Amino acid sequence: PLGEDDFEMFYETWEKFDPDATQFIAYSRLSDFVDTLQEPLRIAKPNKIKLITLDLPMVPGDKIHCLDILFALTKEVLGDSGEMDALKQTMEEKFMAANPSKVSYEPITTTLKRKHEEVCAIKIQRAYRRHLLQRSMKQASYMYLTRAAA
Amino acid sequence: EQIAEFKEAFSLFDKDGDGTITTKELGTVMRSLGQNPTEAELQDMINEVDADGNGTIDFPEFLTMMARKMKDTDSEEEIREAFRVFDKDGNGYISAAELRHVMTNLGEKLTDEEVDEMIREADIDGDGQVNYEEFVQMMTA
Ligand SMILES: [Ca+2]
Ligand SMILES: [Ca+2]
Ligand SMILES: [Ca+2]
Ligand SMILES: [Ca+2]
Repeated sequence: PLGEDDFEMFYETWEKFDPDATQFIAYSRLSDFVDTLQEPLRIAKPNKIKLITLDLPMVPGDKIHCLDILFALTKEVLGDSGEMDALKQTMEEKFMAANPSKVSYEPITTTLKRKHEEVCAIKIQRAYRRHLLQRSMKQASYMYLTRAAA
Repeated sequence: EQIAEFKEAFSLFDKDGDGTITTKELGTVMRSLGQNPTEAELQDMINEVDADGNGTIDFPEFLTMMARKMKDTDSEEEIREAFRVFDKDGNGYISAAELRHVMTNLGEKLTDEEVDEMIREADIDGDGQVNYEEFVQMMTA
């Protein structure tokens, strides 16, 4: 049921989650945004996995641009037409010059990437910590073993 | 034992949610992450965890694979990927900054002193940087 009203409604509740008109949202805040959304564009409340799969790009730090969210929500409901891809590019230029605030043009991270990094990181911290316990344990027992022998 | 979290992982590689993982879905996820697999490579990957010759992978087979990796083998191939991820700029060395930045991420609040000891014991060469060889040695045994 895509319509004229939905687009004003997406741009409306943007002020609810961003009154300051930053055009960027903290990734953690995003999940609730899409939950409290218009019926066609809405994504069901358990939506962390979808957000991850969407790969919305995030600028430093953990800030996703207004448009990326928008087009990704539409091209979820709608097919990925060439015109949309072209349309967003034209819109991007309009938004940047329009924005009074100035920031770097490119963001180096996306949600999919971020999730792999968090996974890979846990694995390393988990391993590092376990390796440490073993060394301590080995050192304590050996010390006790030699001391007892003495 | 709790399988609560492994379902999230299965969902990531299932785009349509048909309860199975094809080559194409798996390849899609790899490419997005920064790696190009050959078409043949995707097939072999699928085969290893493919018990019933189906050619795709549902939660049983996926669960078995997770269980097999449950032991903390910490294989070099698994580690190699982590290095690739943390080496943000691709120069073959992990600078302190890169690793230090990883600590901020949620997995564990490694203290700055703990992170410094990680770098001290790993940087054999003595050039403020972890290469692949030092990183592997640090994480092996
Ligand atoms: Ca599937
Ligand atoms: Ca199968
Ligand atoms: Ca580097
Ligand atoms: Ca070095």
